[PDB]
Amino acid sequence: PDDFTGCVIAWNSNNLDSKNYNYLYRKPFERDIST
Amino acid sequence: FKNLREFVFKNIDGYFKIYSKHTPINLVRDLPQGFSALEPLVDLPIGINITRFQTLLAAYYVGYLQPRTFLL
Ligand SMILES: *[C@@H]1O[C@H](CO)[C@@H](O[C@@H]2O[C@H](CO)[C@@H](O)[C@H](O)[C@H]2NC(C)=O)[C@H](O)[C@H]1NC(C)=O
Repeated sequence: PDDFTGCVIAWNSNNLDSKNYNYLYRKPFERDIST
Repeated sequence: FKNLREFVFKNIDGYFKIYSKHTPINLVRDLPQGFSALEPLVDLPIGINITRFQTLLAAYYVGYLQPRTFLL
C-alpha cells in the first residue's frame, strides 16, 4: 500500500540459500500463485 | 418465518470482513420493513480473491454494496 504502516527488515542470505534456482518470480498484498 | 439473520460480506485488501445482526420476526413474505445496523464480528485475513459466492442449505436475499455517503 502507499499508506503502508509497518517496518521492512532484510538481510543477506548468501551463506544460507545460495548454492540455488528454487526461488521463483514474475493490488496491495495480492498473492497470485497461478502457473 | 420466525427469525431474521443479516450479514455483510466485503473483501478489501485481503481482509474479509463479516458484519451481522439477528432479530426475531413474524412474517412469511419478504424482508420486514424497518431499520437496524449490523455490527462487525469476524475479520479473516484470507488473502483470497473472491468474485463469486454460493449459499448452502428458508429464503435469502442478495444485494450489492456501493461506495455511497451516509449520514448515520
Ligand atoms: C480475481 O479473479 C478474477 C477472475 O475471476 C480476475 O479478473 C480478471 O483479470 C484479468 C487480468 O489479466 C483479465 O484479463 C480478465 O478479463 C478478468 N476477468 C473478469 C471476469 O473480469 C481478477 O483480476 C482477480 N483479482 C485479484 C485481486 O486477484
